[PDB]
Amino acid sequence: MNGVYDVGGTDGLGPINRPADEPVFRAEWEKVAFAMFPATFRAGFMGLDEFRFGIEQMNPAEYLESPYYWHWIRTYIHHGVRTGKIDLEELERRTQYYRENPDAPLPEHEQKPELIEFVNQAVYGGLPASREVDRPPKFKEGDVVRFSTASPKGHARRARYVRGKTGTVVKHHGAYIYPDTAGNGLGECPEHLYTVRFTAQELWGPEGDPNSSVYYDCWEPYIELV
Amino acid sequence: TENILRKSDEEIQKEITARVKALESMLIEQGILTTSMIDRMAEIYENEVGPHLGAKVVVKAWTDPEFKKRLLADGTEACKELGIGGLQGEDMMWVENTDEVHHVVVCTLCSCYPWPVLGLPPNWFKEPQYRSRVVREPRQLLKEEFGFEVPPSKEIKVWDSSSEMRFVVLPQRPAGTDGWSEEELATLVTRESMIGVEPAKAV
Ligand SMILES: [Co+2]
Repeated sequence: MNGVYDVGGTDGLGPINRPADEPVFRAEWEKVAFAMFPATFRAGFMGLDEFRFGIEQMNPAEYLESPYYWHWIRTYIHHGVRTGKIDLEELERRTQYYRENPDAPLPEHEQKPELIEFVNQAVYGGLPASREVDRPPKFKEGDVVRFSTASPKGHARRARYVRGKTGTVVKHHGAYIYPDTAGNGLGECPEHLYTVRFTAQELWGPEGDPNSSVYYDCWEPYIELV
Repeated sequence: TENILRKSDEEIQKEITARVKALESMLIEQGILTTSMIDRMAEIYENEVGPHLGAKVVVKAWTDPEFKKRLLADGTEACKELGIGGLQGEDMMWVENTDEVHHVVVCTLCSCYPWPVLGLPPNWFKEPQYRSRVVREPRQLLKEEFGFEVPPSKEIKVWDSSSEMRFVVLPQRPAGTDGWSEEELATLVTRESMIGVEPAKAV
């Protein structure tokens, strides 16, 4: 989608706010938001691509100025409602309850060894997105290609700044989960992946740095031979 | 930046806290989230996984030409030699800074970062200001924000993590460090030097 979140190249966002140092988690709610990532993933709320799409559908103004982990909360609710796992009315009632009683206890619950096992396995083993496909790569290093001008309304990894631009294939990485299908609940449908080099002049015209280039990853359908 | 429509940070934090506790209560009742699961994830990224891991890889590359070759050839496999890898670093591609080229990484679409070697990204990396500007005015950004001046004649390559491939910068070894131990060299490797926004520590 042509969401505001696709900020590459956007002007006027202001100076970088960068403290000399900062904690990993600025508040307890952030730790909770963070831990909900593997929790909702395991529960089938969404996959990685869908997770991103939920954030992309946020109110732009809220997205641009809200604490980072709030974006994660928004995607959990989005998919919770989508899958019918979260009742919005109950969530709203509980929110007001915790507004009025911030120190009220969390629900009684049993600890689960399997959830700790999942965490350790995911963290140290990872969740690899690489896949094997029957088709060979259509492109190779050195090929001059043009990025698609398609503008899907659903999830995709097609930054507006590279669309219709010409670049050179730098490396073929093998096949991976395809965002255009995965992020829209249409499955993995793996596609070959390539890093493509675009000159600053190609991307920004005369205003681009005369000695700079941007490397961007493109799934096979995103590019065509030039 | 000022926004006359925005509530105070205190009010924003109060609202978010209530909303998160409410959602948490529901996920807990569903049996998919527990207090120990929350504490475990936090402990891992607060004390176990961090930039000290990436530093170990950098110093090994600096002191072992063969390992450096393997690192640039296949980042994931090379890092596995040091027991480093995992979540959000399943596919890593390391890029080498030289006298002719300077690399800098970004996730313009969100916040993609190599967790296994750098831990969770600092807030500025995840924010719109850095993400929007680095692919368009990398030279000016490095100078103005990080006080890092890259000569006009030196090429700046910006790597945008649009896929699951995670880009990590192998900074140049600072001068005056001949024969230093890996432990001593590690003191010069920063999270910033592996993102590309700053060079490794001088002296
Ligand atoms: Co990202």
